[PDB]
Amino acid sequence: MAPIQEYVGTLIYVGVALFIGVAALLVGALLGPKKPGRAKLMPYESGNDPAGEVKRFPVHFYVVAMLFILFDVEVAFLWPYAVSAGGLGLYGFLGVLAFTLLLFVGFLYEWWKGVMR
Amino acid sequence: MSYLLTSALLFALGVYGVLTRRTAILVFLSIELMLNAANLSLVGFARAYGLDGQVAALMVIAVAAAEVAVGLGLIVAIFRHRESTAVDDLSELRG
Amino acid sequence: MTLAILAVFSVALTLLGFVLPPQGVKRATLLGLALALASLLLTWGKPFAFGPYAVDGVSQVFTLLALLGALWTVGLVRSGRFEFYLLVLYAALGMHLLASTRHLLLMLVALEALSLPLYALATWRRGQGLEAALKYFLLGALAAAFFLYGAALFYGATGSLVLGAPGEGPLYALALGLLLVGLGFKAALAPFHFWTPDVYQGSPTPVVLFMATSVKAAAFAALLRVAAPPEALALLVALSVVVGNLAALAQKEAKRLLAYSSIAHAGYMALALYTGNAQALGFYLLTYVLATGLAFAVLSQISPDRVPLEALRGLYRKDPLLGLAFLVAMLSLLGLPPLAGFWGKYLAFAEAARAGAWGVLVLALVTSAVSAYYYLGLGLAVFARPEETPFRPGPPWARAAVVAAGVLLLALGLLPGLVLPALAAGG
Amino acid sequence: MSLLEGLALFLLLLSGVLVVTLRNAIHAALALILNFLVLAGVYVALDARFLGFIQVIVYAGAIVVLFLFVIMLLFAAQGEIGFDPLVRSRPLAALLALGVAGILAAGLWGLDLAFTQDLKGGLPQALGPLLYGDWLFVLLAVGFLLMAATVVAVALVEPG
Amino acid sequence: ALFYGDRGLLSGYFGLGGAARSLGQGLARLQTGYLRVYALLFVLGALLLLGVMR
Repeated sequence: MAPIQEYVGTLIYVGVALFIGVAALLVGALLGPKKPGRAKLMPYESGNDPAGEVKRFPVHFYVVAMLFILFDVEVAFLWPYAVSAGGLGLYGFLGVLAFTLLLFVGFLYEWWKGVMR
Repeated sequence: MSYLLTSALLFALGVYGVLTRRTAILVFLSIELMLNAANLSLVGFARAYGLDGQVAALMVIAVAAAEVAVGLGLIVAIFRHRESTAVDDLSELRG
Repeated sequence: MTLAILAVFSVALTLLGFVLPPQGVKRATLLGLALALASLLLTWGKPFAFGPYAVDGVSQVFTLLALLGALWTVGLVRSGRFEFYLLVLYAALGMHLLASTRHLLLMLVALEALSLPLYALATWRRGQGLEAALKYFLLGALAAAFFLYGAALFYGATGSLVLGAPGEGPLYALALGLLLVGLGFKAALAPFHFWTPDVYQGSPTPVVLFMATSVKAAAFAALLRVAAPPEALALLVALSVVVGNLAALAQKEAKRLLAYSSIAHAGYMALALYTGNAQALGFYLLTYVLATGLAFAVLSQISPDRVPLEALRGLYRKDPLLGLAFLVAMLSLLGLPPLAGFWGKYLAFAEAARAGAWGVLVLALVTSAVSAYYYLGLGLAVFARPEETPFRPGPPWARAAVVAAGVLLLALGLLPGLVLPALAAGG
Repeated sequence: MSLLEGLALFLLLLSGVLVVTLRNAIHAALALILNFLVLAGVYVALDARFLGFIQVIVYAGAIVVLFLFVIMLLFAAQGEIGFDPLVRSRPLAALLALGVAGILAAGLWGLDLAFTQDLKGGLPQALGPLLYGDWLFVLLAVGFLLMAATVVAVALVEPG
Repeated sequence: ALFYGDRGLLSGYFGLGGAARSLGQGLARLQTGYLRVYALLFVLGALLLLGVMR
């Protein structure tokens, strides 16, 4: 085990940080002049409309996102190995290499094919 | 015992999800909740029968993650030239 | 060792495919499979565990079949993009692993390894072929989810993730069922059949070949290791055999006809599962794979895109050999001695009666007589007038293949007493 | 335990309700992030710490980002697009949903076990020997699965 | 009279053949093509199994 106390201590901390956050925002929010909407409906640039209509966006963003998940799964697995690594011995290392090369093959496919397409 | 009961409830909710939703992306979203209902169960019993259910869970997560990737990839690739993202209106296979 | 060739090849080819033009990857992958098949043969009947991976008698029979089916499908394809060979390879590996394990977490991972490349292989981009993909995937992810949930409740009830642990009262009873859902769906035992008519229709023919033999084999492989209750089975078989044969009268398009049929066939195999014998079920699947394999090859040679009932007519005029091949195939699936198809059935039925389970067995037999309706609906249609429909002849390669297949069918029909000795449990 | 415990499990269920109810996709997904956080807490609470942190890192940080990027790329201006002849299907959906909780409930009720067996907080210290031990094949299987996932995923989207 | 009778019987057997078609198409419209329908039938089915199982 290890102290559950210190995980609690995180929760406390989160409660403090969130509080000071919200506190600042609520001061700011409540004070200020106002003139009701009738033209603050509009956003940046050229009056209304910031730039035309864009309807669709490239696959670029999908690809980048997708990479990150699969390789994040990699990292997840490589943490246990990082910790105990004199106990797992030489056989350990071979386990690691096998796994690594497999995800690296993944990599080489997406690299030789591209991250702008 | 409480937690393990809760997991079954969370499974129930997920089923309600899959049947109700009328958007493709939100079907898939619901599936992901079900997969976590599972992973919780798996840990819950892991306290009883010790240690292997942890490693179990980790592998499970990974499978889920993999299945996310391909599935969302597909959902995108199907509807990247129309935008009525309802999960019906695939009626064209039936005979 | 069979695993050894596949895994290695899979990785190696991944990068290789950049250097070679698309044909070289077809030549390569075709070869790979053939080597993997070799490696099986020379170690026949000798078992190797390594813990997780686990070579058994069973594995050997069912992956023999699976690789066969996969060779055929890679054969015919000509289309670009190195992946449409590559993926079939992957999927095969996935099935190899699937059969060769008992340990549930591996079993899940294996299920994804085979199911993932299948979803993508469902697209030559024909509009239907995206719909198909989609249905299969969404329903698939649900059955997946059940299989994962099942495993998690199993771990509760035994204290193991190996299959073959003891068992008990309600949770273990429940748990044992929920594993049947996932595995069940992949081989399509009604009611889980639903995707099998749409997906077979929508998907392009050669791909469907791979699916209709091999995936069914592999899925069944894993199903056998489950201890499936005699009660669960009685439900499954009945619904499969009923819905299969009855519903099939209604259809008039080749792919869908064979689809509904393959719900019925899943039902018939599932009889063997009562006692469970991979001598009986082994035999069955051999006759089923060959016959379906033959039959679906012919359907590719017509068009790679859905054909109505009429198109099959006149096949004998255009080519005599093919006309006969496809004929023999159709009777073999009906079950009609002295083609092997009867023997495949007979062995299964015998295991049902041995374990004793009568009502079910009767339904099965009755509705198999029903089956003759739509099967003659194809099988004779061959001799009638040709109409205006495609029929590109296809390679000399394949012509030899198809006729080989049809000879392997009728050969075991007269001579079943060759193979049965060594498809045994210890071999 | 039932004093504090009750609240946290309540939150879990509540969060669950929201992600299958709410009629705007983003609000849904965002709720689901709150779900998996809570769940991460519940992992930590059950003598399984490492799994907790991986829950956040993978499931709530990786997976859901992928979800969100998809829901932005193509819009999702209603999370219930279609008023459709299947609008009848809402009460039948609710019916079957109840059924699946009942049957699962049965299997799980009256269960007797032990809760004694100490994982040791499931810190990565004690996970090392199993993971690269008896499960080492399974790991490599996982790894192959990922590689296949990559190859497939690319080939689906971009015609390669 | 008996002759016509024999005709009649035979058409009555065809009748049963027709019954099987009727029945047959009963299940076939159930393959509607709506995705959400298949999901519903699935869960029903999977419950049916799980009910049975004990």
